[PDB]
Amino acid sequence: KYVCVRQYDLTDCGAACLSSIAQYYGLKMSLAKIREMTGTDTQGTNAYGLIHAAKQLGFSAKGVKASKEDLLKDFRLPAIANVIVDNRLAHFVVIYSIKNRIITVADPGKGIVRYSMDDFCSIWTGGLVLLEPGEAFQKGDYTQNMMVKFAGFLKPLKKTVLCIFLASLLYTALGIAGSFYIKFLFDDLIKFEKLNDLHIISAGFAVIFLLQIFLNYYRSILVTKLGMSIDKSIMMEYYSHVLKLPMNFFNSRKVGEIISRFMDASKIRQAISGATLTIMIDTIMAVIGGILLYIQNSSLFFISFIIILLYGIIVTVFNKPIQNANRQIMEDNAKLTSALVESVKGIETIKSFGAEEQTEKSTRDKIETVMKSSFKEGMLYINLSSLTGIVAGLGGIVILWAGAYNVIKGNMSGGQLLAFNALLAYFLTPVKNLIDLQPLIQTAVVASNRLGEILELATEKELREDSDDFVISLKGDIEFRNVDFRYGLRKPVLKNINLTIPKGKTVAIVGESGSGKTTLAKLLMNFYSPEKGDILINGHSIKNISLELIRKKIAFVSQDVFIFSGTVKENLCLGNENVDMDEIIKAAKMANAHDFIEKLPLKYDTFLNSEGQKQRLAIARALLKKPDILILDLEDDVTVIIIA
Amino acid sequence: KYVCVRQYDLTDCGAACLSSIAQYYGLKMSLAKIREMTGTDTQGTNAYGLIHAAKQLGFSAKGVKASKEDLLKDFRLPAIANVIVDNRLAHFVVIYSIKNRIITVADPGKGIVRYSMDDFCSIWTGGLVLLEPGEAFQKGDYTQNMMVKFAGFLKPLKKTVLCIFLASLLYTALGIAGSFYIKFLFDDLIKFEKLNDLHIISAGFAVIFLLQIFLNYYRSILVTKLGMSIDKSIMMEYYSHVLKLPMNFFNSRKVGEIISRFMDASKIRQAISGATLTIMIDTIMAVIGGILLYIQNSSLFFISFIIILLYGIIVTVFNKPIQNANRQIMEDNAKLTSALVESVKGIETIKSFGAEEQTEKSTRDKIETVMKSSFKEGMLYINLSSLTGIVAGLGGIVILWAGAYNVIKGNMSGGQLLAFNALLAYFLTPVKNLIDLQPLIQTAVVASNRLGEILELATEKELREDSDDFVISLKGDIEFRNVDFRYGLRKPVLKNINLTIPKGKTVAIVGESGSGKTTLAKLLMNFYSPEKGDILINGHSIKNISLELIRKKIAFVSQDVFIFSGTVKENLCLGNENVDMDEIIKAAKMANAHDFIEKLPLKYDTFLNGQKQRLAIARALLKKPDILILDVTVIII
Repeated sequence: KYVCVRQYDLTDCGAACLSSIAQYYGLKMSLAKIREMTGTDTQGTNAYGLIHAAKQLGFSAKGVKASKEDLLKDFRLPAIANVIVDNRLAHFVVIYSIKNRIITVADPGKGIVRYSMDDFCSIWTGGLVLLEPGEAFQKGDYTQNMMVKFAGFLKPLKKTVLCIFLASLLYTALGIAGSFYIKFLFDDLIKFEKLNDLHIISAGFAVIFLLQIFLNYYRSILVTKLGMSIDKSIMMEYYSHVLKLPMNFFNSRKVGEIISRFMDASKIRQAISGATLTIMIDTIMAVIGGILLYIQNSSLFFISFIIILLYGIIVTVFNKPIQNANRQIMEDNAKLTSALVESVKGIETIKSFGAEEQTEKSTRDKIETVMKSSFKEGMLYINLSSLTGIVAGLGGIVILWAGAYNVIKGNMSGGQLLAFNALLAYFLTPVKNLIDLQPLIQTAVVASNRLGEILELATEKELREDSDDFVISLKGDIEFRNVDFRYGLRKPVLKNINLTIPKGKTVAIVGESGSGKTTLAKLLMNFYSPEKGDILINGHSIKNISLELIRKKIAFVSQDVFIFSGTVKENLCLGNENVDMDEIIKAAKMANAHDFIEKLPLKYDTFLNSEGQKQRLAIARALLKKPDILILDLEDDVTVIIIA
Repeated sequence: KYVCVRQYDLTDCGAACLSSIAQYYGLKMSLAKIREMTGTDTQGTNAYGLIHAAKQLGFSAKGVKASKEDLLKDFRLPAIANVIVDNRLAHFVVIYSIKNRIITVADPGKGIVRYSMDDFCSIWTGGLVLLEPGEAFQKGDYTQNMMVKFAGFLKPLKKTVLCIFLASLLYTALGIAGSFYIKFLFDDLIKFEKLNDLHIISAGFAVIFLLQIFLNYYRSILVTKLGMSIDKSIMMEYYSHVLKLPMNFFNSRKVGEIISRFMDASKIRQAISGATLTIMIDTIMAVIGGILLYIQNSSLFFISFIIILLYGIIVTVFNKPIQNANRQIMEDNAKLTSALVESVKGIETIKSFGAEEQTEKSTRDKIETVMKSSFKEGMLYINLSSLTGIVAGLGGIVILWAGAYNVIKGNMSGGQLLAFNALLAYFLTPVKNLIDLQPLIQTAVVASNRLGEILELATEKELREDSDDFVISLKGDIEFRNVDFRYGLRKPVLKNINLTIPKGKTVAIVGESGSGKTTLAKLLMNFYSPEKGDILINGHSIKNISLELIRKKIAFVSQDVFIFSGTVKENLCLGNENVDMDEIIKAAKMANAHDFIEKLPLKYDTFLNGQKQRLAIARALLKKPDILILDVTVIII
């Protein structure tokens, strides 16, 4: 079926290709699991990670080189090709069918595309990964329907939904009733010259409109409140789960990558509320409108049905090219913004080298590309609007023509045609909304999957299957035995360490221009678990001790100091909740910080927020922790591991 | 009259307040021209900068009182007060009148707002600046209309505008002609059972509609092309000017303070195209439609005029609170995004200290604040929509009622009433579009002013004395004569520097200063000029030497390396793309970079998302420099 899995982020390209191949063989899995399983870092994945992850799925993976001649031969059909686009990135494609003249490749960023053989070999660098379902392969479906999971938020908000439904029904009924004002005017009042009845009936048809307006007001208020509640629920759940995820999740992804899902929550809410309400209301309203239209005249109703069918056909045809054009515009805008940012940041180098003429030329070229993509999307929109306007206006003229023909023949009256034209709104608009619901549903399904893949992950506490046991004291001799570490699937950083740290006697490890020693301290904070070996405090293993106690009794003063926008009092008391003024005073006095307090605008520095007043706050906080183990990047302090 | 000049960016509160005071006494000036004299930088300005700028502007002002709640005393009516509300990076408000425990201030970020004597005292820190015009104060209007400046981009495009105007006129005429189909249908064809003429007339009106659709297609294509052309022209002009500005413009600004100007250019394009075309077309179309409606029936035309007047009144009333709600929502969203960024970046610290619950609670509080602001704006929109819908629907019902009354009385016919209902679109909608043009014009006037403030700034070459076109050798002794410097209305980083670098010698400078030796390099590169000193090479002042030669012959290797996208061959050729590969490889082997180069696909990777230092040094040697500064005379920091 030539499965092509989209890539949610700019990095999970090899993971998307592996997921596509797995789904091609009857194994569907969440993209998050494969992403954390291929060793996807900020830079991206590689052939080794994909091969290892395929081995974890029972696939038989190999890493081979190939050329045009090797393509001319016969090998496994759905392989992975390391195609380089934009001359960088870890971009991958899935080669499905050889078809010597034209190579058909599934790209996670564009879809199923077809390249010329020469063009393909120009863009393909020879890196081929051959996947084949091995003996251990097992078909299955290991993903959850996230649309149902997010629609479960509507269960507590049932009374609001019911009230919205009832208000919509009343609004529709009042509008349908009031659409007959023109018929009553032209068939009874004007024809027979009734003046008192004209005033009485017209006044009664204005109260209906006022009730309709009030119902719309109430329903709009309810819908706004429902949407805000759903947005808050989704955002808070996502953030609460994210805050508990392991450090691998944070090290493997950027900040915007984690943050854009807050915006995707808005799309999920848009689906769950708008699509559901629109379907529920508009189905009934369109059915009633169509019944009434057929009541007035069968031929005019059939013409209206043809009009709405043509509109739906045109919209469905134009749906996907618009999405492709919008994606291309977004990519071009991102490229232009990135170029502008790098140009502004390095303005000094441009000035020194006199490269202002070529910089503006490159910016002009990128702006020209952006304008070309914008014109393509604008022309698509113009064509769609022209076609739909032709259909709508010509159908209206044809409806008036056929209604006049029927009135002349005597099958209708002067007011029945105008009543039909009035009810045309309540028939055509619901079906138009039902047809237009497609892009919203598709985009929000994508966003719901994007949030649910993360929401399926396991937090730090869940991974620690072993309990706390009975370790409450963290005072002892630290022992690293046969400890090996790996940052995902990269080269090992720490190999066969046998290290002993006494109880109190301050030590300081000495490295060789390497940051790996720093992550040694990260192995004491349980941020990562060693691949092999053990870490023990006295005679008790680190994995044996509770996570909360380990992070509470160990203080790490990282060289990357984190200061958030808050008062100095709040910045110092982070996660304590049990402190007195004297303790903070003593801690600041110890770490040369109480002196700087008096030198400021002097609102006890509780306003907000050189690299000497940021770190010193970190050591002050570390002493506030009262840690059993202190690490810097009383005798019973279990040494002070200083990173030197 | 209280002038409440608004706030273009985050760090120009004091500049905006000083501009407001200057405009109060009758001195209008560019905000960017004022933002420069105040010493504004990335962290904002202080009271001393405001006092200095006011002294330069002609005032006789004293400030920094560090006083207390002495507002009872009769001081000068307009003043500047430091405000620490809503945190932010510094904030000043302009006090205009102090009346009976009510304090009237204008806030550049919000507007003219009154709080109290008590609430203002809780935010006022006692730092007041007393602003008084002096003997040398002169009135003027030294700014200029930037909307006229950006309208000149329409001068090269006049065949397109005329074609758009003609197509719009033809489209409007065809639509007005086709609005009478229902009148011909009901008054003549249906009544007299003219079966044969009905088909012909309906076919003719279908042809008219098809011609209208074709004209709309052509006009839309032309409008899109015109808008793209204007937008690209404005963007390129702004970027070309920005690339020539001195370094004082880039140190005092942020990276994200220019992309905002690019979107400002987009908004200026939106105005210059849409507002002009809408006025030109819709004025004529509305006049014609109103004349036709009056021809059909005078009373119904008066009713339609009342409807449009009520709609205009309602939207004009609701225009401003919507803007305030949007501004508040933007501020709350910015706060929430900043909190999320800070929490995600410092996740290790949060995990170490067990502050996940407090972080979650704070994020929930900020989300609730954002939701409250969103609900306020949504309720404003709902009220406006309800009022507008009431007006529109009741106007339609009243028009039908009065038309039926007139038909019964014999003043018109049913077909005439239906034709009036058809022409109501071509009358009302142009006026609705003309009325709805106010927010667009306001937003784009703000954007045009914001971009033109930068466009008015003088370039690096403008602030230079005539270059002595005889010194082509920057090889002589480098002499610093009483060089003094400061990074803009701040503490002086260098005081009384008197050194002399010997010709052809590798010298080293150490002063225990993090930004002293780098600053020496900056002045040697003519990025900044010494305030009370001189720099000489070969007995020639640095000001008399051409800037092009100065940048061409002096190479600087900085701690941060600008490696943007273009491979390794084009990146090392950032200045000049010329010269053949033998020189490039010679200089690459010269410094540090030939071994870890061939391990890549022939130096080619056009994204460039230890080695950086090697690339920077190699690029420096490709320049064939006369004075090399590392962070032939060699200077080592």
